[PDB]
Amino acid sequence: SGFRKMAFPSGKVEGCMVQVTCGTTTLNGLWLDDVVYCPRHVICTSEDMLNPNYEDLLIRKSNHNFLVQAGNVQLRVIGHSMQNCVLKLKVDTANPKTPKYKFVRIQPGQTFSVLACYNGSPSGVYQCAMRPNFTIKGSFLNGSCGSVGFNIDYDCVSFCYMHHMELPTGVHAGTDLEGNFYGPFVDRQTAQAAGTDTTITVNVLAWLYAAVINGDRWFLNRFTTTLNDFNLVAMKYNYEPLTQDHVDILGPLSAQTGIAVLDMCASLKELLQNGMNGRTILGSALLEDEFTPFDVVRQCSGVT
Amino acid sequence: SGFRKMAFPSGKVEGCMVQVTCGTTTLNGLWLDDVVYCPRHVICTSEDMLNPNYEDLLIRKSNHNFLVQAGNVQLRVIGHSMQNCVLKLKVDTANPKTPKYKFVRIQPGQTFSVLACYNGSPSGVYQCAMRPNFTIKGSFLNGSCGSVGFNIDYDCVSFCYMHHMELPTGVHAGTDLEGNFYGPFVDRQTAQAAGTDTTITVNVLAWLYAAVINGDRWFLNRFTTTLNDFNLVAMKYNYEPLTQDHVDILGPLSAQTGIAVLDMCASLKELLQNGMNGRTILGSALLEDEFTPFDVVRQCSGVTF
Ligand SMILES: C=CC(=O)O[C@H](CC)C(=O)NCCc1c[nH]c2ccccc12
Repeated sequence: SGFRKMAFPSGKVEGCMVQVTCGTTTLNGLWLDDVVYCPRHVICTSEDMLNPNYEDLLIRKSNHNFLVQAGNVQLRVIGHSMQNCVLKLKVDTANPKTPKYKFVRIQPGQTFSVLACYNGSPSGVYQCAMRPNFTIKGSFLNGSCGSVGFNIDYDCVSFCYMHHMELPTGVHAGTDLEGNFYGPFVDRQTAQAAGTDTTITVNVLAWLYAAVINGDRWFLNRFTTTLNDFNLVAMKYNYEPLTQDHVDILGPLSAQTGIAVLDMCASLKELLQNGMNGRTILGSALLEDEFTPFDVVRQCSGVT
Repeated sequence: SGFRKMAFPSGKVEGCMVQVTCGTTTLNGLWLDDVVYCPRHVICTSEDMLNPNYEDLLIRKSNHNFLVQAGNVQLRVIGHSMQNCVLKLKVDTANPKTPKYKFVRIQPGQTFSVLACYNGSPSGVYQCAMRPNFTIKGSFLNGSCGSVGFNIDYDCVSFCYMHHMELPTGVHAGTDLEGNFYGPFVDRQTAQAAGTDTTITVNVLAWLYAAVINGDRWFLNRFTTTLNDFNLVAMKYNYEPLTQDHVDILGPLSAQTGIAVLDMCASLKELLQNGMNGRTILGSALLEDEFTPFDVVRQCSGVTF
């Protein structure tokens, strides 16, 4: 029993964290084989922040203006490329603690663990979702830049996010490990707008199934609903559209509880109409959208 | 910026997790130097668990009825003692990945990270607190027994909890690593239930400070109070008393926001009576008591391990 926002064991990633310094600027880098990936804004001074020309800033740097530091050891830089918004420093030593890994670009709604770090030193680990507006609600102070997000699946670490910057709202923006930003953001200190955020409908439905599996049926009712009629009520609450794809995905969790997806859509409709009236579901006084169908299947037993 | 239930990096502990099997029973063990610590109920079958005599059950076992497994490698058991409710298997090989560590008994209200494991394999990590009723709200399925709780302080892992068993109300009971149970529970298949739980007053105050630091100020008011007046309101809502010591502990967070503790106690007083009137604090409808003052200070400073 029990349900808890559970991050992956941070061990395989801690072994890849390094410190990258460029003049006075210092943030975190990921060290995999002989390469160190980090946000390219390491090469910006306080003046360059507003309208930086990265190619011009970078053609002015040699390898020896990049101090990579793996704990106590200094690492020797022997090459520097730039891919999109990440700097790729080549180093003389391949990371002995390189895990089995791939790079993946996740979609909005999907969850990852974050390993928050300061000076190539890990401080904490927590679970996040890519919001529909492409931001993440993270915990990140100054120096946390280049902290990475990841899933682990069978000893294979899937790096999906690198932290670049905080927005005036207090939410967080970053790139995939190929340096392509998530959302319409750029590594510039120009005012950029955090798009209007929605609740991830499919993740709430999964988390209701999770409550049924942990022995709570109190929120259910005898109604059904057409996919369309739900979405028309859903969107009135700033809930993301539910697609036929979201429905197919929830099939396994519907089957294991014998509550068809659109019955569960009705339970939610009513939950939105009413609130909780002093009850809680899985320990929460509002509806949690940061648990995916996959997440629920893993954490929750086959026994209902 | 931002605030998150944040656990310690699990890597130093991941290196210590192993699989302990005794006949058909299998749960998780902690491997530090040449010793493997695990719940002693590994030596019990489902029949024995009704009223087990552990000293008699254990005098029946030789070292060769204990299969310790560090990933693929088999560890050879060369000695077995007991200590309270933990079994201590001695092994032929000292764990090369043994971190700097102590064993410590935490108080109710204080927090630790848990590394959930199934078959000596770590699956996930989360933060929880020792509740006042000595239970913990964890996520544990069958085979998660011997999963450990810990804090990290600089390089030093402080192991504080070992998972033994789940209770009727779906909360969790366990020992410190010296095998002394937290709360009035026994390692036995019997009728045991969690006492009436209280909300950890000092941790809620800390988490309100955390909200003020992250911009949420709507709950503040110009009104103050005295410890005693508040404690009468606390006790009414199944909230733990607030002591002069809890107040001194909140000193740093009061100073950094210039909201004296009893000002903040007034905000809470009112929050308890009059509701949150729709609004949320740090994206929560309820008042969160599973963040300590230390926890708050650390996350809003950024100190590393
Ligand atoms: C690593 C800092 C972090 O994650 O958080 C801080 C405070 C929350 C922050 O505000 N980040 C902005 C860093 C940044 C954005 N664009 C830039 C262009 C040049 C140099 C720096 C930047």
